[PDB]
Amino acid sequence: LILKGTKTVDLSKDELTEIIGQFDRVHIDMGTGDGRNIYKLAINDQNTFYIGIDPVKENLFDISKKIIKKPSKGGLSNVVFVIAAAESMPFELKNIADSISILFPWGTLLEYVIKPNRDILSNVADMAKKEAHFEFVTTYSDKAYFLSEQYKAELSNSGFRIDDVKELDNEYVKQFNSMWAKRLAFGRKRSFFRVSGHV
Ligand SMILES: Nc1ncnc2c1ncn2[C@@H]1O[C@H](CSCC[C@H](N)C(=O)O)[C@@H](O)[C@H]1O
Repeated sequence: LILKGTKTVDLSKDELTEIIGQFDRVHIDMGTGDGRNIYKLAINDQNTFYIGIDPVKENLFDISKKIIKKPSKGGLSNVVFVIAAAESMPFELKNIADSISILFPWGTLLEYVIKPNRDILSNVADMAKKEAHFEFVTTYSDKAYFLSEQYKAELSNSGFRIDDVKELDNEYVKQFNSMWAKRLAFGRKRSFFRVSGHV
């Protein structure tokens, strides 16, 4: 299931593969939210195909309608929004992504990343190519935990090899365009943590 404007339609594996062809890279943003973050990445890189995934279609209507417009009016040819959850395991997305991100997750998705939930993270890893770079950026309250051997080993069992943990600040988050990220950036001082590496 993908969005075309405000309408949900089906995109097949063959149709997807065809679109991917005009691009050298594929990036997946899981729990993409309002689509503004992915919109900004896409407008800045026309040789990557961006796939934003979120179970809430309603919050994607604005940007989904925007990417459908003609290029002169803000349309884009390198973005698709898939309506699905981290639990969903859509077969079409298996072994497709050069990179995968989970940015500022909340609700169930946050706990899956933080706990972590090994099975769910495995579903996310299954969407990545052998190469695959990953990036999880989290915050809760407003580094030692993510650097721990236990967390490292649990991610490794899910297919994620941590190469770096970095503590980031509000200023860093100000770069993102989602309304959620802006709230996080503009509010109280908060610690943000990026756990990145390869699949
Ligand atoms: N189990 C799950 N699978 C996929 N997405 C989920 C999820 N649980 C929550 N989410 C999504 O995660 C989002 C958290 S808020 C938006 C975060 C977004 N990446 C941003 O930076 O703006 C919500 O849109 C929510 O629908």
